[PDB]
Amino acid sequence: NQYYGTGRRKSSAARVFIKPGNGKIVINQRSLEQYFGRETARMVVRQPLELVDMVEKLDLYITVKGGGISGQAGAIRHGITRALMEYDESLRSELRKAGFVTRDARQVERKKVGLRKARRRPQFSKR
Amino acid sequence: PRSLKKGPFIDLHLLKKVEKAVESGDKKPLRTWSRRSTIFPNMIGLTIAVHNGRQHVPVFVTDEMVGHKLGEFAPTRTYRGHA
Amino acid sequence: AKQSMKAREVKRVALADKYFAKRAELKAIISDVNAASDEDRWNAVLKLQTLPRDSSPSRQRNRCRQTGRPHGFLRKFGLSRIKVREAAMRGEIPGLKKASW
Amino acid sequence: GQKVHPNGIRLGIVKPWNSTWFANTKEFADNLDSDFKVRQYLTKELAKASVSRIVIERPAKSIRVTIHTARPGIVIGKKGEDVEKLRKVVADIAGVPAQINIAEVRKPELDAKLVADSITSQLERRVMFRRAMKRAVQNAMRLGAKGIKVEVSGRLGGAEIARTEWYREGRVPLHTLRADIDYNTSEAHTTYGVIGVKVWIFKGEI
Amino acid sequence: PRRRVIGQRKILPDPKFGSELLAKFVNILMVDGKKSTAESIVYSALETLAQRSGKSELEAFEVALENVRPTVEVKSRRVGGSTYQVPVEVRPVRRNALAMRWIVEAARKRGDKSMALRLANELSDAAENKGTAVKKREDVHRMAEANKAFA
Amino acid sequence: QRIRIRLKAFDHRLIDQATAEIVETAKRTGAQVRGPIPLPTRKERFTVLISPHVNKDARDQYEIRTHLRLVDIVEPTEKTVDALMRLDLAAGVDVQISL
RNA sequence: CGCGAAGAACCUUACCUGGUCUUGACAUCCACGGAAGUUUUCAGAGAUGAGAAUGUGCCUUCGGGAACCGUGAGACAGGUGCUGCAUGGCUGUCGUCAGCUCGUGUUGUGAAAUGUUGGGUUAAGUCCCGCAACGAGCGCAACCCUUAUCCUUUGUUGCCAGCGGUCCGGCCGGGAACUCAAAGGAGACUGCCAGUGAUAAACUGGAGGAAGGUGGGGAUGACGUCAAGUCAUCAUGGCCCUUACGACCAGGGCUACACACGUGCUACAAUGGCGCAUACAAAGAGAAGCGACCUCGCGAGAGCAAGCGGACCUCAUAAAGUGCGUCGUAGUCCGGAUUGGAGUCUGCAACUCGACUCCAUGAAGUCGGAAUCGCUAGUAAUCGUGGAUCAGAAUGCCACGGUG
RNA sequence: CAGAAGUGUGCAGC
Ligand SMILES: [K+]
Ligand SMILES: [K+]
Ligand SMILES: [K+]
Ligand SMILES: [K+]
Ligand SMILES: [K+]
Ligand SMILES: [Mg+2]
Ligand SMILES: [Mg+2]
Ligand SMILES: [Mg+2]
Ligand SMILES: [Mg+2]
Ligand SMILES: [Mg+2]
Ligand SMILES: [Mg+2]
Ligand SMILES: [Mg+2]
Ligand SMILES: [Mg+2]
Ligand SMILES: [Mg+2]
Ligand SMILES: [Mg+2]
Ligand SMILES: [Mg+2]
Ligand SMILES: [Mg+2]
Ligand SMILES: [Mg+2]
Ligand SMILES: [Mg+2]
Ligand SMILES: [Mg+2]
Ligand SMILES: [Mg+2]
Ligand SMILES: [Mg+2]
Ligand SMILES: [Mg+2]
Ligand SMILES: [Mg+2]
Repeated sequence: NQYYGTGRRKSSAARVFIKPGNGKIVINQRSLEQYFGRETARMVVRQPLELVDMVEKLDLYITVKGGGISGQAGAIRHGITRALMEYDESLRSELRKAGFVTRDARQVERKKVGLRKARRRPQFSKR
Repeated sequence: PRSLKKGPFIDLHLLKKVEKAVESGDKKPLRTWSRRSTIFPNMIGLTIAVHNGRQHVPVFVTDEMVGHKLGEFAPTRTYRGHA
Repeated sequence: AKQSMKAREVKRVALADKYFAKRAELKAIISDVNAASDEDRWNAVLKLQTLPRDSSPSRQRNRCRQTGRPHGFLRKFGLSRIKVREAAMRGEIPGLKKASW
Repeated sequence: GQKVHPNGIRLGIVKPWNSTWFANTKEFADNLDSDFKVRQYLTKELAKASVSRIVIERPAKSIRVTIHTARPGIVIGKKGEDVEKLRKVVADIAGVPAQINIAEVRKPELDAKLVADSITSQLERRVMFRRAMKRAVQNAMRLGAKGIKVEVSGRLGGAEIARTEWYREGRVPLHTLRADIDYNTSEAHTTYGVIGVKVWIFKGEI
Repeated sequence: PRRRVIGQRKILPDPKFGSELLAKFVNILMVDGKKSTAESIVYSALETLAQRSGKSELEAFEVALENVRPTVEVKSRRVGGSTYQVPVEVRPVRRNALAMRWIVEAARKRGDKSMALRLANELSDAAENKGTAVKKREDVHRMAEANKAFA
Repeated sequence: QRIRIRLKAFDHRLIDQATAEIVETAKRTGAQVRGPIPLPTRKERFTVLISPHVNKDARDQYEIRTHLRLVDIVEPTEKTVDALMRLDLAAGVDVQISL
């Protein structure tokens, strides 16, 4: 049966199902290499399975929604790490050291009245 | 410019006067405030005293003027150098 | 606002309902018409200019209901930014309260 | 500097709204306008009947108005003959059929609106403002407020230059959102002009 | 800051060569957050430098950076009525930061037909102990030794 | 056929007790009910300058939250639809019904 | 100094020229005659004048009364006229700085002092010891909203793990798993463990956890200073006008142009321009509305017309990006001001003075003197999207998400 | 090590 993890990052959310199998990865019915064109995403999606050293022993089915490229990549990494901790809880102490278990909370800071941006203040002049 | 679907614009209260002025032969200059009215061909050879905000300015309708608005010939602001 | 401005505005609002709300056909059906003869369209164009000018809805200012202020009007409430806040903090508006996020 | 209006910041936390009805944007403004008209009328009408508060509710395409007053018998009228006039004129103003309810404010000395109006009336009676303020504070405290403060502003005593004068007793924690701070304002139209009276009454937290 | 001291933010190593130093270099060459553009430029420059040098990419980059990292810098020190330039032993992390900044800003102002090629040329010159990044390092050392009297 | 009720209010507790009354009276009347669904809370934001003059940067920001609830009567027998027509609610609730 | 103004073609409008009225455009009272009103003409720029053609609510306890209209006399209306240095209310600022005070006691002839100072500590008059002080109040902190983790409940208009069907479309039967919607609850407390410290308060490091020391952000602004801002939002004392500083109307102006300054937008290019293909958002609005599909047009748009008071329909194919080609350091295939020509749309009406589309034209500008400004992390930078005001009319303002 | 000047005149808080 499927082992499950929800993960999320910025506005992106991902559902990850993992199962024993020959290393297949599918995201939104697309190959990893087809869905992501940027090497950073292709690396971060592997990072946890690389460190666990199971890339050739597990396969996973993923769907991901919301946010852009890196948001979804991080959301997938987070879901993968949760699901594989459900698969083998003994790995948690390792993943804690890897830093993946922390749900990255850096949301976008809302604009504030009187400021052009989150913090960019208008140009000031003495006179 | 006005949508080509609608055709050019003239004020009725001006047209009623253009009519009798053409019948009379522009016997006297036709005062008007309809600066927005278009110059129609029937107006050629008339003199219209178009309001400018404080005076009526005589415009003599030359054939070249057709299709312009009357107000284009009555400047509204006075400038003559700063010094 | 000067009381005359209030009388003038309500006069315009009333007058607009006596004509264009009914005779809008004259423009929307005829002066805008393509399927019909240009002579009728021309006659309608000329006729529309005979309606009292203040009957056009485009001439309504849309003032604040409680003080007649023209600027800073809010269409949800019918009030200026001033009177809306005065009523708001006194709790006269049935669901409005200060936001935070 | 300036302070937030202490009622509005507490709306929904501890203070309820004085109007309660749901409306779509189409009729919202007309409801708000007719509510304003009825409030203005009732305030002008009952000016001596110590009306503390007016709550307007619009159920079932009807209006019902609850009036909180420290002098109910004057508002009701003998045999209720007066509420008939109020409800009929309110039905005229709102157009929808009207119902009126009246509620006693048992202790007007603990009501910021009635205290503010009392001080205002006394000022227009040419009472010394110090005495009016002191009397108000002392009565509120002896009747069991957890605290009070009062303020009066502008051309006090006909002075040529305006002042603000304020007096405080007990505890009055305006930054505490749990605090049920009652608050109100009134204005005295003396021969010298407008004197502004503000009243805060603290009745305990939560 | 005057109250705090800050712990360093977590960096991610370069995905192709595994180097945090190359990651910092990319982050310095990056403009407007166009990370992937900078990555492409850096990879092209490194591969062309590699084939020029007969070296691995990181090896050529390291030997270039060795030639430009400064050993000392000049710092303004206040005295009760004067200010003196005084040489200070710059620490290694700031050495790397300075060397990368100097390489990047030197390349940026070259005339060559593309940023990747400008960069490759500047790294070659640096490895060859020549050019603008090296003269920058040099004159920094000159100034330090000229101020050595106050150290 | 089903009947479907949408409740709107400016108070989630008032809307809550309204839905509770609906569900309890309906099931007491033998209705089959598919339970109250919370639809997304449409909210309006306003910004106003609070000075009578100038001071463009001095502003207050306000919101109105409209709470929604959906409930479906999936077997509306005559007595159930009658009872649901008989209920009255506080004016803070708008009830809109469909068949 | 993109400030009131969250939006000046008419209106707005308060200004100018001219034309008009005088108990008045807006209110109450009083007397007289009439329902109100509708359809229509001739004058005039229009205001306003004239004149025709049409029309009777409710008791009438019949005298009229209820609306509205006109007329007529006075009280009176009206004033965006002056005083913000006569005021209320509201707002800016020092400043979200950590301060500011009072009761009783005590000290001093007294103004006053102590407390509130001292040793540590904190974001903090935060906390602990000491001390003629002992207590308290307004401030700090907390309560409030939002965000980062989990759990219960409900499960359509939202979802699709696992099952049958499939036209390959969650689209079908179906499931309530998952995302999500949103009501309720849990969690963070220096709570736990070493070390330092004055057997103190608290500091350093560690465990666990989604989060660690105010976890991030917002709201919240003490006593008071600046005779700070507003009599033009409004209210108001005093003063001034009352055939005019009041009222109606058309046209014009607020959009001028020798110049000087502030805040922004677009650029000077290759970390780029152009062309073709193709990925990944959030948050809002919609009935005098948002407007699909389809047909027509190079385009702005036009015709027809579905749906939606909306987790359903429309606004609406996000752009940066990724792949491929081309340009070759050029005042250029950079830049797109200016100006001619032809059009669309809103509107009684785009001359003064709107927006946008097409064709053509193709300035200055090659990183900016003295000087000066913002920002400490999902920040700066950079790229798109929405909304209010609004018939039409953002490079401004208020919000959202992507890369970072 | 250098760094000068700031017109006259008023009114509440008893
Ligand atoms: K003031
Ligand atoms: K004392
Ligand atoms: K005044
Ligand atoms: K601009
Ligand atoms: K618009
Ligand atoms: Mg400034
Ligand atoms: Mg308008
Ligand atoms: Mg600004
Ligand atoms: Mg004008
Ligand atoms: Mg002034
Ligand atoms: Mg002190
Ligand atoms: Mg101390
Ligand atoms: Mg304290
Ligand atoms: Mg002490
Ligand atoms: Mg606080
Ligand atoms: Mg002043
Ligand atoms: Mg003025
Ligand atoms: Mg005018
Ligand atoms: Mg202007
Ligand atoms: Mg060049
Ligand atoms: Mg900071
Ligand atoms: Mg952003
Ligand atoms: Mg001198
Ligand atoms: Mg002096």
